[PDB]
Amino acid sequence: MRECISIHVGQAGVQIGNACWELYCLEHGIQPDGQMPSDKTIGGGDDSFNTFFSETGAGKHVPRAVFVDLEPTVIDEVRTGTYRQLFHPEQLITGKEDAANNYARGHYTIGKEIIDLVLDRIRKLADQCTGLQGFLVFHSFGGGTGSGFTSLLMERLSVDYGKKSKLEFSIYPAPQVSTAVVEPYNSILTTHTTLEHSDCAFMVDNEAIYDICRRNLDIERPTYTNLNRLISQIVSSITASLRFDGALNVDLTEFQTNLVPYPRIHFPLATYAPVISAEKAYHEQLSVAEITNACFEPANQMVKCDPRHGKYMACCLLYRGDVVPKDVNAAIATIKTKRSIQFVDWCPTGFKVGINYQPPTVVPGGDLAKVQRAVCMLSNTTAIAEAWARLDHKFDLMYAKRAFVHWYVGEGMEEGEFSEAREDMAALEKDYEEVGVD
Amino acid sequence: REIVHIQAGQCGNQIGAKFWEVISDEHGIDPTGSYHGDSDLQLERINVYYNEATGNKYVPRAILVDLEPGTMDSVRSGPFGQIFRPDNFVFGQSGAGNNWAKGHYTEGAELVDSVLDVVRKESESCDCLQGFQLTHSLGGGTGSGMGTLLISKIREEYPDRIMNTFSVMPSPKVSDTVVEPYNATLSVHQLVENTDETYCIDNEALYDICFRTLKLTTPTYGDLNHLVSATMSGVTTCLRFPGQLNADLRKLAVNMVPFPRLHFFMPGFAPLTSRGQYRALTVPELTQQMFDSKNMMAACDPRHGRYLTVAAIFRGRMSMKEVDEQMLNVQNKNSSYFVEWIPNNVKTAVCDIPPRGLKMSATFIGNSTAIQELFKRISEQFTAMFRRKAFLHWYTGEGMDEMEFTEAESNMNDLVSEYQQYQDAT
Amino acid sequence: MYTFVVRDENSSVYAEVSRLLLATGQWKRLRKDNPRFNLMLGERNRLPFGRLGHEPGLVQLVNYYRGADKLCRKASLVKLIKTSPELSESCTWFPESYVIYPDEREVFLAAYNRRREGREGNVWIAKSEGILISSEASELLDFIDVHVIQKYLEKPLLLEPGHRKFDIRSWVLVDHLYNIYLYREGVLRTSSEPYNSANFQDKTCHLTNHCIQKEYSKNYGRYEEGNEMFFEEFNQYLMDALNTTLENSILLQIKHIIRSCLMCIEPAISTKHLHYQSFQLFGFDFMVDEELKVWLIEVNGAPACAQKLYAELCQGIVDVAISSVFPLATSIFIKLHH
Amino acid sequence: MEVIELNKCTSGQSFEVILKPPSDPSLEEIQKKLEAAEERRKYQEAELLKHLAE
Ligand SMILES: Nc1nc2c(ncn2[C@@H]2O[C@H](COP(=O)(O)OP(=O)(O)OP(=O)(O)O)[C@@H](O)[C@H]2O)c(=O)[nH]1
Ligand SMILES: Nc1ncnc2c1ncn2[C@@H]1O[C@H](COP(=O)(O)OP(=O)(O)CP(=O)(O)O)[C@@H](O)[C@H]1O
Ligand SMILES: Nc1nc2c(ncn2[C@@H]2O[C@H](COP(=O)(O)OP(=O)(O)O)[C@@H](O)[C@H]2O)c(=O)[nH]1
Ligand SMILES: CCCCc1ccc2[nH]c(NC(=O)OC)nc2c1
Ligand SMILES: [Ca+2]
Ligand SMILES: [Mg+2]
Ligand SMILES: [Mg+2]
Ligand SMILES: [Mg+2]
Repeated sequence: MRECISIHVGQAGVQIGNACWELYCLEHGIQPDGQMPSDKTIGGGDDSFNTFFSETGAGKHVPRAVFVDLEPTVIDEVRTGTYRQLFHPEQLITGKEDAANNYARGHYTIGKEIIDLVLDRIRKLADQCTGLQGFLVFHSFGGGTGSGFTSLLMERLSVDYGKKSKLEFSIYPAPQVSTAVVEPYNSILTTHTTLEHSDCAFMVDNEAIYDICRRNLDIERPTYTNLNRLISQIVSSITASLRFDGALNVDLTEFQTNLVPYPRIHFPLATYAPVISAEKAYHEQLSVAEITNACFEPANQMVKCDPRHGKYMACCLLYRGDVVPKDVNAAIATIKTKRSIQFVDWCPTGFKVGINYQPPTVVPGGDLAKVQRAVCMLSNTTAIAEAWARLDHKFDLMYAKRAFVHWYVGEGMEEGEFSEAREDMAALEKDYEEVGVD
Repeated sequence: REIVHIQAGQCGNQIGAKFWEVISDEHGIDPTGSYHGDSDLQLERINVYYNEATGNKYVPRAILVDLEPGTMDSVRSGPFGQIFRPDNFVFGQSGAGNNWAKGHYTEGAELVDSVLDVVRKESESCDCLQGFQLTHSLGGGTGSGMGTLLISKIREEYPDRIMNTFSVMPSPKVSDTVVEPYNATLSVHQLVENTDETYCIDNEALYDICFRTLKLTTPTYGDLNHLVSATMSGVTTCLRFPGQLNADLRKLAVNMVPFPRLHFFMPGFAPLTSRGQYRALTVPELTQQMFDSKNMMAACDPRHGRYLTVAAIFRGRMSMKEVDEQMLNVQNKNSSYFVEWIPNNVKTAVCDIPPRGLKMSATFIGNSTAIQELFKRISEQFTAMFRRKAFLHWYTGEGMDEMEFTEAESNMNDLVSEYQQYQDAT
Repeated sequence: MYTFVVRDENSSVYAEVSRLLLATGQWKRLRKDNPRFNLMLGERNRLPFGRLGHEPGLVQLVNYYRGADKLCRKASLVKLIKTSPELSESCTWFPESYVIYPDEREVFLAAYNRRREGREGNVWIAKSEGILISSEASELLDFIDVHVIQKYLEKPLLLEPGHRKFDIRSWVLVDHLYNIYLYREGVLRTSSEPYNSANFQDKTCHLTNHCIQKEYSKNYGRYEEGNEMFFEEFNQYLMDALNTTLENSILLQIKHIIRSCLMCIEPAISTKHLHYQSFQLFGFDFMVDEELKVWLIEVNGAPACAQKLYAELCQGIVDVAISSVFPLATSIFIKLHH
Repeated sequence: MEVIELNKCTSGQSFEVILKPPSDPSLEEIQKKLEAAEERRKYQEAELLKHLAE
């Protein structure tokens, strides 16, 4: 067994962090106080859930998690919420005054004064690890902390833990649920400086989650709570292989070898089905073929884009619930006949499948109905580059006028980092285009 | 968390007083300083503007400055006059005579250190000071000349804190003396340099609104200040109540100010109400009115420029889905007056608690290049006198030189060219 | 009031569509790069499909189907036909064609000689204005040094008087619901020079492009204005001369071809459940042989209309493709059903 | 369509299905740049403070 440390950064990272750890507890039978009656190996364990929880001699199961925000409001709701007891006070790190949606403030000015403290609270968790795999890093692109401090943290983790894997869950900015305007700046800056430090990154566009919430959950105006409970369902289906018995995606290194052959192109698309409203009075349960087919509908992706006009480098199906291999293969066969699934020439056309018999756990009183079977598809398709094209274009429009640049220069960034970051993204967009179009 | 408020001069103290009345009623604080409200949402951000004091009363983080005692004795006598910390009343005796030079260089300099001692005492009790707000006029002597001297000294002592002003702009329709364009032009350069946000409250627009629209035949300063206190309440709703965003002054400035000198905002309010109606506005009505020129407190035509950024804050119980559609309706309907190179530059927030006496309201904050019309107007009035050196002796008598006027006029015209550069851009 | 953008200034068709939209008083035109549009009439090359459908509160429509170029460029059309089971390698209405780079070159020459030792005609054309026909394989393989080589149709239907060759251009609008609409008025692009089976490198007799005929051919405008015969005259000719109609002898085949080409790529390009929506106007080019059999030549993705029909067709693009999506305050199309 | 590497346990199974075969900076460099930005920030503030001194 090998342990995994989860790092939640900024408002978005912290609140998604809370949604997941809540879900993790409900899935593993861990109560809000940290007790797990089913764990008969008290005070320790080699088990699969122990990759995410430590055990105290008092039988308390404690997330391998650190929360960091440059401002206290959001982490203070961790400190006082249903899961107060779960967390060691030393795992919740807050500053005084936030990064004001300013990457430079998060990376240079405010980040420099708190990086060593964070690395020290991370090192205290790493020291309780017999064999640490690495890190799962949750954060927004658009926030000043989520972007600025995260990239600084990622740089230092690469020097301090050189051979460990680092995975990201990254919230990509959507105007519908954001009051900022400089988020294109922060996203490009944090992507450029984090790229070579991240082995695998799952992007979630708030636009896609918002619309899934509206269309499939009949929520008229989704809140962050709606968004995050849905997000944490996806994250949980992605990490379940790290926390349960099985043979697929069993360590962090496997995510990269299974999903990222070319290391710069390390942004797999997530697609999730089915999302069903808990207030739907009568629901006809969906079959294996219907939910697997739904993995190829753009309306169910974490990033709205069109995979028919790209090429696949890898594809993984993660089913939870009543599913057997024969029904998966029967669904796949009918789907290749009717869908445009084109792999790159240097990769086999095929699917790595993992099945967990336990159906999705849902948060009591959430918006998601229970379902007998669900699937999360992870596909590394070049079509996700559409999201880089959108963001870069927004960056180009503002930067051509140097709109808002003075805010970054005034925190110690040089103008030339903007264009160095933007040109890295231009390299990235062309890498995708080489790999994926003829 | 904490904002420190400063009010300078007659105008600064009269609107400042009404601002504290209005928001003290919104947070349930009475003239005693006693919280006597019903919802704990009134208290959750009470510390932004109030200190908790002896007896668990709430005391405004407010400093009251004048060069003459008149208006401040009438504040202490006013409705909420006892709510203020008596130590925070800082006044001279000799007045400023509507003379920027007296406020900035002679009489005001005598008094300014005294004011900074009070500012320091209020900041040191601040867990994490966000910044400062100043109420003042630009047309007189104290609020204009000493106000901007204060702002310079505050920037020297706290160069990493936000400075925002609510700045009343002079107009011949509401005019105390002929030298207002002189005082305003000298002040506008101070503001260009040392302010993060300036709300340009034009006494022309306030007058026109009271007259043309509230059908007030002869508006008083009280008519005008009712609009100002209602707008200041709306502009600060963000910071005083728990809502969707958690944005401090810096974050608000970050998303409104693309260029450091272009930080002069046109405020607006809907529905427009006189001191003494029962039909609530529909969300389409709130939205249309807040973008209507006649609801703008800076007498500029928004169709004569382009919006760099817009913020809007809706107050009351309402459908944010309907807000979303109406906000997106008025943009996608008129995208010709928003710059195309700042994507998604119109931002909206809702707060459930409405102001006193309305079930629905909307505050508009526009960063439009049309604000150049205000500065051109002041500049034309400035040069009409300055090309004859008229009334200059009042200033040279306090040590100023004509050259300082030549520089101020020329800085003002530069500011105007800057706005015109972006009104034609892409 | 709806908004639109115009990113292809040189399109005859949508130039007229833009002017019709404004005249309704309910459409306003924005500048090229304003992203708050309802409708985009986009560039022909590198159109940014990835940026569409991400503006909150705006339904967005574009006049191009992403992916439809596979139908509309010579080499990809052949690859699409031979490799798609819906249009088999055994496809009765496409000329035997070959993709040769400066690959199937060795595959092709096996076809040459079984016909050459089989006592059959062996005239071929090479395509990609740089277009050459001959019965020498050496000829064009020499000249190619991507291109396409396909059998020249050595017995075309020839109109009289004139003994002249022709091709048929059909205009097809596919709306956002993937309804396939064939415009009732086609056009027949004729040669004014008579046809001759020996002098292949007298190509003004063998290639019926409107450009060649106007100033590279001797007798242009002789028989009909424009070298353009519309459907009513062509129909009367087939009645008077061949004792049949345009509908029975040719249009049935044309409709079958259009529907089968478009139904084939539908899963690849449909926008049914996408966050933005497409329509597109295609120009289909047919050759008719002397047995009244129709052959598809090539599909044009950005076609120009014939001058008499602009008004009626562009008004039908607004009605069926644009106001179907953005409503305002008998049809000229045949709906091909699937 | 061949089913490969099937592994079963009591919580679930995994396998692959194939349809077709194929055709860093140092600690010192980081702290250098974090301190370069801080002196750019201390220089710009000294410029303001001198400007305020004139
Ligand atoms: N999905 C989701 N997105 C969020 C959440 N909170 C904030 N965001 C998004 O993240 C972006 C804003 O960044 P934040 O995470 O709030 O900022 P931060 O990391 O705290 O950095 P600063 O507050 O600037 O110091 C916007 O696009 C928000 O819409 C959340 O709880 N869930
Ligand atoms: N296989 C074939 N057999 C006989 N004639 C052919 C032929 N292929 C092409 N032609 C003739 O060649 C002409 C031009 O062919 P092609 O379709 O390649 O040109 P083009 O792309 O310019 C037409 P468009 O303007 O509609 O795109 C046709 O009008 C037809 O007369
Ligand atoms: N809106 C408004 N304007 C005022 C008020 N009092 C004065 N003014 C304007 O302020 C300018 C005179 O400044 P004033 O505050 O009286 O001078 P000071 O006390 O020396 O700062 C003129 O433009 C007046 O019209 C007021 O209560 N409300
Ligand atoms: C999402 C909508 C944002 C609304 C908004 C935007 C900018 C602001 N700046 C100030 N400043 C202030 O109140 O000074 C005392 N308030 C603001 C409110
Ligand atoms: Ca155990
Ligand atoms: Mg934050
Ligand atoms: Mg006065
Ligand atoms: Mg062509």
